[PDB]
Amino acid sequence: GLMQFTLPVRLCKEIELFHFDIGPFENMWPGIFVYMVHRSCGTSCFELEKLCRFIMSVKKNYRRVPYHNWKHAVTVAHCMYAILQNNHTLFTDLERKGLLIACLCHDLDHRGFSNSYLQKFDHPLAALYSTSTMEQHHFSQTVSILQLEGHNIFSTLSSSEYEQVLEIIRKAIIATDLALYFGNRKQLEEMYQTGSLNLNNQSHRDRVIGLMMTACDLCSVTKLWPVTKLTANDIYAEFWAEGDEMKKLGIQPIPMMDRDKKDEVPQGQLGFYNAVAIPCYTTLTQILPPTEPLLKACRDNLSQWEKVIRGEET
Ligand SMILES: Cc1nc(C)n2nc(CCc3nc(N4CCCC4)nn3C)nc2c1C
Ligand SMILES: [Mg+2]
Ligand SMILES: [Zn+2]
Repeated sequence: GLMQFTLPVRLCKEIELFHFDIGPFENMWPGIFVYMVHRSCGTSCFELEKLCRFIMSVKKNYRRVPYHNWKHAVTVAHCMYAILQNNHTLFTDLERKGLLIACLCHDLDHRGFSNSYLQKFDHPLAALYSTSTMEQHHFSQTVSILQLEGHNIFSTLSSSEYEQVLEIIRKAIIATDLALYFGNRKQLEEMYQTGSLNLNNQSHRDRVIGLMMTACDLCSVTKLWPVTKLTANDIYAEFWAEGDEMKKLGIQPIPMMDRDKKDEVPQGQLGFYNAVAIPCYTTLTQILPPTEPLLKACRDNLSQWEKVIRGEET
């Protein structure tokens, strides 16, 4: 009850910044997450014994793939934590509680393959969930873990608060399907510019939380250049394994997934920073001004990729 989680001084200070890296020591990731729920939500948000058991069941249900792993989960929750702490008063007690859990859970039981590969392989999950295949699976895994005995961290919510938090988490996890991002951001763009955007409109909050989710999910483009560059190696290690598997099914993969196109990674990052990342953090900064450092960091990492193409490297 009187039990504060603390971190060493360099972490205590640097965790409050958008560009924090959670480091290579796996056994500290859970302490980092609990520290962020305590500071973001309060020490009374969750019963500690249930939270610890939930965290550890969540961890056990991430797989040892190069990118979509436990490290990605805690990285995406840390970005959400930075967004919530820099916009403290825009969000409900239920949103603060639900969104950090959403981020920890958002890639539960990922196998290192896109929705596309599931559909072309004809994986059972693709018959059960025709669109946002892995994302419906991720939410479904969250609900399973919440139903294990001693794991309902939401046990002290009312019946209707419980349904509202599970609904925030479901929409939050669905929005990490980058196929849904383009339309969501277009609509947020136009609503902000015509002045229609209204944070009391529940379906407007929905779109805004959806964009925050895309921002946190892509936050590897907002880190120090060495973290950005080394994560990109993990990201392509999955995409090229998928490409390999596509060729095994008799199908030319898209260039993004073809390891024969290593040479063009720099230009593919440019495309990605211009088509996805910059627009994402641009719209998020307009809507929530205190998230600007994500935009500025993204812009800095785009310059680093231009530098790689030009022969300077950094
Ligand atoms: C955080 C993050 N999240 C996602 C989903 N991605 N996706 C990428 C691939 C971008 C890409 N590469 C290529 N090819 C074309 C030929 C060689 C490379 N084309 N495109 C578009 N990078 C990221 C990052 C950094
Ligand atoms: Mg995902
Ligand atoms: Zn993700």
